[PDB]
Amino acid sequence: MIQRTPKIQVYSRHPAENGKSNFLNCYVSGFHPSDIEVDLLKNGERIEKVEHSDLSFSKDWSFYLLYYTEFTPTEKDEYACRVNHVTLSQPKIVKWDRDM
Amino acid sequence: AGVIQSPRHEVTEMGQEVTLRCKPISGHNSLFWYRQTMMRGLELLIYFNNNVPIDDSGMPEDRFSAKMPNASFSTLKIQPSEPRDSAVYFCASSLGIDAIYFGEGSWLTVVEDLKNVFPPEVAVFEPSEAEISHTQKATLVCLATGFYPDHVELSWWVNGKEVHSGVCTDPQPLKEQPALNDSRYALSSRLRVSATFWQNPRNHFRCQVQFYGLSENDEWTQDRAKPVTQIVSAEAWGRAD
Amino acid sequence: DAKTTQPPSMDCAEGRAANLPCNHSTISGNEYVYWYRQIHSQGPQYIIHGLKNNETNEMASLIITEDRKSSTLILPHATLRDTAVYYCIVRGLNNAGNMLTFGGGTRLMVKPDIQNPDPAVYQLRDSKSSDKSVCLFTDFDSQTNVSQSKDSDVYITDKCVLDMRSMDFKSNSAVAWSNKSDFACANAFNNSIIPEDTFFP
Amino acid sequence: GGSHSMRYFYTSVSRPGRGEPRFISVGYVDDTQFVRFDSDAASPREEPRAPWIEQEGPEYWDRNTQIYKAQAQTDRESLRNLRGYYNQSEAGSHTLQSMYGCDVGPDGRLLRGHNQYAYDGKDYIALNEDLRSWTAADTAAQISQRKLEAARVAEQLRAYLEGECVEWLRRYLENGKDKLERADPPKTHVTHHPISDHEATLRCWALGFYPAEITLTWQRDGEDQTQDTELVETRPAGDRTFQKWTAVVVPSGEEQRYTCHVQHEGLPKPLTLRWEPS
Amino acid sequence: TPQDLNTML
Repeated sequence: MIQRTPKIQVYSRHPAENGKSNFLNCYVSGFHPSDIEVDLLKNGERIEKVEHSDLSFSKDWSFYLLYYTEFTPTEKDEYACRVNHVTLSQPKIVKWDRDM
Repeated sequence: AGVIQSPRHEVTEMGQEVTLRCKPISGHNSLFWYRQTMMRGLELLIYFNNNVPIDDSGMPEDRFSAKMPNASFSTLKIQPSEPRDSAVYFCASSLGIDAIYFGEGSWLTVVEDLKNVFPPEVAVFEPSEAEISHTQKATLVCLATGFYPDHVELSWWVNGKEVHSGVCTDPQPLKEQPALNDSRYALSSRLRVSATFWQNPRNHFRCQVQFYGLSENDEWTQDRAKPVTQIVSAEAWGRAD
Repeated sequence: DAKTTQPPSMDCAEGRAANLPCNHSTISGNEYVYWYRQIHSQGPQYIIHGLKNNETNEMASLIITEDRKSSTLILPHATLRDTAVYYCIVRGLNNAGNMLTFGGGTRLMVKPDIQNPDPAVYQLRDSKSSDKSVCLFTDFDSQTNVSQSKDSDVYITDKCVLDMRSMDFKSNSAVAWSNKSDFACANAFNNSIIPEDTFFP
Repeated sequence: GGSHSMRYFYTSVSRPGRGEPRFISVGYVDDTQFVRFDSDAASPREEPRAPWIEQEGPEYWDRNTQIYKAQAQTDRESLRNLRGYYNQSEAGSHTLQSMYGCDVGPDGRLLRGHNQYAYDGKDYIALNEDLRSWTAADTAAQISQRKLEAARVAEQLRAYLEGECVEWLRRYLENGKDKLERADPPKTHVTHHPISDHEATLRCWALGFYPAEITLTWQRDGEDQTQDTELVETRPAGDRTFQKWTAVVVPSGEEQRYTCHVQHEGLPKPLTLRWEPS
Repeated sequence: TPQDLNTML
C-alpha cells in the first residue's frame, strides 16, 4: 500500500532555438497515488492553457503524465515546473534546463 | 434452495403499484428478469451482473423499474399497473458462466376492475356404468366453471389424502365465452380408479380447486361475497350401485 | 439476438429416443449451445449445454457437429414428463451474449403406448343431482386427434394422458360438454374425431 | 521484434464522503495510445486518441462507452469489498488499477495474455500465463480468487484474449499500418558540458525514436563503464516519439576514450559514437 | 476493443 514519489523532467519537444516556436514539457512519472498537481511557470507565473495526457501507468503500477504547452524559448525567460504530491513535504520546483 | 420469487400469484386492479421480489440462488452473481406472454413468449427485461445493470433494453419505456440493491435481492416494480402488463415474470440467476436457473415465476393479472373477479364453481361427475361394465375401470370427471381470472390449481383427494396416480388435468383453462371480454374460464380434470375401488361406498372422492383472487384486505362494495383467494370443492362417495 | 432455428413441433413415442435438431450457422467460437425446456405454467428448466465436445447428463445427450453449425438434443428414452417446449439457445462468454434469448423452440409431444385401444364415449352424471352431464371420449390410441368445436357453446378439451399406477395402465381422454339442447354424447366428438369403430353405449 | 501488443489500463479512485469513484481507462497499441474514457466528463464516452481509430462506426463507441460505465460501477463494488477485506476505514481514498491485454507475433497469432489487478499500488491478483489460474498476493486476494474461480472468470478472459483482443489488434495494426508498423530510429548526438577546469559532462542523446524501448550505454575504451553515469527515464516528446539521454563525468582530456552505444529497433545495426568536437 | 466484462473483486 506504500506510496511513490514523482520523477520530474522538464524539457523541450525539440532542441531549443531562441525565437522559434516549440513545446515545453513537464513529465511526471513513477508516482503513487494518482492525485498530483502540476503547473508550468514562466518567470514565476502560471502558464494558462496547459494541457496534459490521459492518466496512464507503468508495468509496476506507477502513474505518469505529460503536461505540455506551446512556448517560445528566449535567452532570459525562466521556465519551471511545479509539482505537488502526497509524498512531498514541500512542492518541488524544477527549472527548465535546455541542455537536459 | 432455488431462485425464490414472490408473490407467486397477484390479481390486482389496474392503477396500483406492483412489486415483484426475487432472491437469486446463494452466491450467484448474475440476475435476469424475463417476461412471458402469448404473443412474444419469453422476453428479457433486464440483466444485472455483479449488482450493476448491464442490459435493460427490454424494459418498457415507462412505468417499469428494476432494482438490485444487494447481491441477494432484486425487485421489478410497475408504477401504475395496466391490464396489458398481465404476464408471468420470471427471475433467473447464475454463478458466472455456469447455467442460468429460473424461479417459479410471479403470475400477474392486472384486472380492469375487481368486480370482474369470480371464484369457480366445482362439480364432480360420477363414472358411467357403461364404462364400468366395458372396462372394469371408472373415470370421475371434475369441472370447474365460471371463474375469472384463470389462476386455479386443481387437485384430487381420496379418503382425505391428495392423490397423483391416475389423474389428468387440462394444462390450460378454456374460455366459456371465447369472443367476449367478459369471458369466464373453465377447467376439467379426470381421476380414473378401479371399478372395485369406485364401487366401495366407503371411498370418498373430492375435487378441490384453489383459486387466487382478491386479498381479504381488498375493497369490496358488491352484494356477493368478496371473491377472495379460496378453495372450492365438490365431492362424491363410491356406490355399489 | 437469437441465432438458433428449430422445427416448431415434433412427436415422439413413449420409451423411444427423441432427436431434437437445431441449427446455428453463425455461432461464434466463444459461444455455448444451451438447451432448456418449459412445461406448462412452469419456469424454464436447464437441460444441458456444450461448446465443442458432445455432452451427456442424467436427462439428455448433446451432439455438436464438427463445424459447430448445428446440434442435436437427444432424450434417449422419452417419458410422458418429457412433453414440453424445448429451446436451443446460444450463450456467449461476455456481457453482450451472456443472457438467453428464447426463440420458437420445438413443441415435443410424447405419445403414450396404447397396446389395446378401446375407443368409447361415455356420459357422466353430476353427483349433486343437477341433471347435468359431461361426455368423455377415452381409451383411443395416441394417433387420434381431438379437434375443437367451431360452436362457441360447445367445450372440448385437448387430449389428456392419464397414468393409472394402480394398474400400470395408460389412457388418452378428452372431455366435452355443452348446454345446447341438441348436444348429446353421440354427437359430442362425432366431429370427425372418432373412427367408426368407437363404442357408443 | 516484429511482434505487437494491445493493453488497457483502468484506474478507479474512491472518493470518501462523496459518491461514485473516479474511473479512467486508456488503451494502447504498443506505445501508441488510441482511446480513453473518463467518468468525470459531463457525458462520459470512449473517445479516439489516434487517427486510425476514428474510422470506427458509432456501434464501436456506444458499445465501449457502455462497457466502461459498467466497469466503473463494478469497480466501486470492488473498492468497498476490498476496504472490507482489509478492515480499512471509510475516511481514506483507495485505488484499484487493472491492466490487461495481449501480445501477438508477426503472424498475428497470440503469444501471451494478461489481466492483473493492483490495490493501492501493490500487486493484488493476476491471471497466470496459462490463462486458466490465478496468483493472489495475500489472503484478501484469495477471497477475491475464490470469487473469480467460482464464477469461472478465467475462461471469460481467455475467450477475450484469444478472441476479440487479437482480432481487434490485427484490425488496428492494418488500419494504422503506417503509424503502428513504423519504427522511427533515434536521431543521435553527443554534447559536452565543462563543469570544472578538468571535469566535464559527456551526454549522449537519442531523440525522435519509436517505440520507447531503447538502450544507451557508456563504454570507456570500448569497455562497459557504469560508474558515475546518469541515465534519465525515457520520456515522451509529445509528438508520439520518445527521448532519452545518458551522461558520464569525465576528467581533464581523454573524452575520445569514451563511446556511447545505442540499441533500438529502427536501427539496422547498433550505433557507436563519440564526442565529435569542433 | 475493451473486454466486454465487468469483473468484480
